[PDB]
Amino acid sequence: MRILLCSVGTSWAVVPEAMQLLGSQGFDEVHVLTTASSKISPGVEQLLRYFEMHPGPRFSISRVQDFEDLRSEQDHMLF
Amino acid sequence: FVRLGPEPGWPQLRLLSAPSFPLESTLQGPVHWVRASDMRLRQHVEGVLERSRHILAAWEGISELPIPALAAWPPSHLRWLHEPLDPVQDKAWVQALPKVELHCHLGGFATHGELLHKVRQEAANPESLPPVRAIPLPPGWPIPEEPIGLERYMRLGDNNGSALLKDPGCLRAQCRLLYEALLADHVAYAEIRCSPANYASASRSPWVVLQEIRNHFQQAMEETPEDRRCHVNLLLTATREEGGDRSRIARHLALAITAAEHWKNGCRVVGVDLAGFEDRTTRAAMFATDFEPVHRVGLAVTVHAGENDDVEGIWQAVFKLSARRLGHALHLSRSPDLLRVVAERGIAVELCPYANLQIKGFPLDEEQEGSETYPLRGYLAAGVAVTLNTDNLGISQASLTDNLLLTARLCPGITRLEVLKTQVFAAQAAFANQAERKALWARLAQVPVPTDTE
Amino acid sequence: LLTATREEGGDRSRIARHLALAITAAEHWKNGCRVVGVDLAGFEFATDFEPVHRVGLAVTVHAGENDDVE
Amino acid sequence: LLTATREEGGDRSRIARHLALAITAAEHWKNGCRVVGVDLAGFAMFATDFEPVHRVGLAVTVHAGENDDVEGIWQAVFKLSARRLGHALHLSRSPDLLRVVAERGIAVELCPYANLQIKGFPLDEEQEGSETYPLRGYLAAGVAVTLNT
Ligand SMILES: Nc1ncnc2c1ncn2[C@@H]1O[C@H](COP(=O)(O)OP(=O)(O)OP(=O)(O)O)[C@@H](O)[C@H]1O
Ligand SMILES: [Zn+2]
Repeated sequence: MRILLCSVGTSWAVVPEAMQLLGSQGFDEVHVLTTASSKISPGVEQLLRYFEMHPGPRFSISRVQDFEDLRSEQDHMLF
Repeated sequence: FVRLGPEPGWPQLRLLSAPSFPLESTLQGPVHWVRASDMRLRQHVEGVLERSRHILAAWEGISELPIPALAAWPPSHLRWLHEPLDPVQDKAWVQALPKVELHCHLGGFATHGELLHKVRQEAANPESLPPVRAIPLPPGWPIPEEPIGLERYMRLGDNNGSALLKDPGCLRAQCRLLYEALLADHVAYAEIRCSPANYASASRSPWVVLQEIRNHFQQAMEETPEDRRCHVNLLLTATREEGGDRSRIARHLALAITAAEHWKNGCRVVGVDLAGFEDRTTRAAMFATDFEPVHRVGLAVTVHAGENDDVEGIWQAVFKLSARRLGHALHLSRSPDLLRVVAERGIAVELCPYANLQIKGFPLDEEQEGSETYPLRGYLAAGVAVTLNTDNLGISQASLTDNLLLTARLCPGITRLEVLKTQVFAAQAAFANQAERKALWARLAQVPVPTDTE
Repeated sequence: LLTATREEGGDRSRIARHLALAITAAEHWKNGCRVVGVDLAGFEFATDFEPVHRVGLAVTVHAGENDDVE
Repeated sequence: LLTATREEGGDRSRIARHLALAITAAEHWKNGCRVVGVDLAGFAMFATDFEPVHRVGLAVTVHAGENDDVEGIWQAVFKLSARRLGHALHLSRSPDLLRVVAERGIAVELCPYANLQIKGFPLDEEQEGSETYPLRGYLAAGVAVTLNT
């Protein structure tokens, strides 16, 4: 059993590239850590399309409801 | 790609499971919207890391800690432990220690006052109660302005004892009140020494009295939650009364040998506490095969080195009665050979600060240690297993906490770690078996954290 | 009567507890059936029986399998 | 350790020699190799012969040999107060003493080869029986059992 956990930001091409670390091996399931910021929604949609066009291992995206953007330390502790 | 290497983890944080701290997530199509119920996990992690840091910091030198569970204490608290004890500020912390009692006579628990009246009004034959006599206490009690003597100290307890305890109701009141007094002082193990024959009657044989006492204590133990249950065993007293009377001594030894097997759970009879008085006619060679049977069956013996035994008693008892504890061995430093034989053989010494002060008298509130200084620290230095007890609660009018705090006045410079060491020695030198010892050790690990730290 | 039998090569624990049993049961019952004395299946213990005579129990010795008058 | 062994039909003069020698050597030296105690490779009571040894604080070990008695072990513990019993392979046969040796911390010196060659016990047995070496029975009962040569 092999799994991958990675957070996402303004560069949505990070999780897809990271999923090839094992190369042809692949990973059993990779989960995406995301914030509530709207600047990453297009990245979220792109990642969803990538997962749909690359089926197989389970995929998921999670966005931080209370962390929209980094402003103070309280958001950091919540994250 | 760049590989940062494996992360083996943290021992107390690699076993955690998701359900313990669930994550709430709201579904919106293909993206899960997680949510944090609380930051309990952060506090859990911080506590784990702090406890780990304390363990590692105090790890090097765990052999010096009386309790191995003290390695989780903060380093500031470990420094605090190694300082001198204070009778004024440390009332609460001492009051919170789970202590051990090993020298507590049942015949002097309510010798005076509200407890005496509570015992009297519980008698089953109110018109048979002896009149409450007049026994004025010496001035300054419980800290006499001069030593009062063993005879007077014993006479102070006339209101209670054989005068009243022959009545079953008074006996039950005595037992219940004694157990309550133990619980109110946070005692995790006790050994109450009784004299069943002294409480016998025409219709009440000594065995019946002993059975009633044991069953009263067992009942009191049964009703208390197991977290605060003070396991109480019994010691039979074979008093060396003058004149040569051996009927009561023989009866007590036989009763002990019988009770040793009759009961095997809860309150039990674990040994005898031969007084072996001093007056060159009883001593400790009174053995005469008297204590041969008690050894033959696996019982323990604990002498009562009196108010002037002078090294000969402390040897006659150790090497001829096979005593495993010694009471009031205050002149032990005389012979440098006994202070080494006791240390090597592991014979515990039971001390009573308040009783010793009120009878023999000692210098108080001294800055340094002189010739007459209380021998607590002298005994501890040589390696002896010194223990602190209460003797007679009612007569001494001071609980276990009062006795513990009086050491800081009797022995200058006494530290808190030495108080903990005395508690551990008392626990380890008790006559319990594996179950009682295991319960006592589990109860001892819960040392109350200091309120100040500085 | 409570028996206290000596065993050759065995333990003396039994002899230790039977004497204590008698000294306790002697005072316990004062009506009807009683433990009135002790018995000796041996020595045919001058110090072991100091307790018994002090309490007031009669002792009946049992000269078992010997031809010595000592 | 000075072995003060009684002689079957011998002389107690050697025992007196050895007790006096041990008592003197105890005080003479205080550093390096010392004289710590006296071994009784002759145990039966020897009570008054050993009062001086205890008065000066020397330890005494009791040497059991070619024996199957349970009263020797009992008198060693209580009459000539011993702090170590040597070769006491028959001690469970009195459940009353396997609980006083275990409660008083009287170590039991077991010699595997010596006890096997003198008496013989079952070897490499799959499961413990009634004839197996009593080491584990002593350990599980709280006895401070050692191993020597
Ligand atoms: N501090 C002490 N030092 C020596 N002997 C003591 C001390 N305290 C009590 N004793 C004796 O030991 C026994 C104490 O047992 P206990 O008090 O249960 O019985 P008691 O007959 O009611 O006692 P008391 O005479 O004190 O009323 C009595 O023989 C008492 O004389
Ligand atoms: Zn006492």
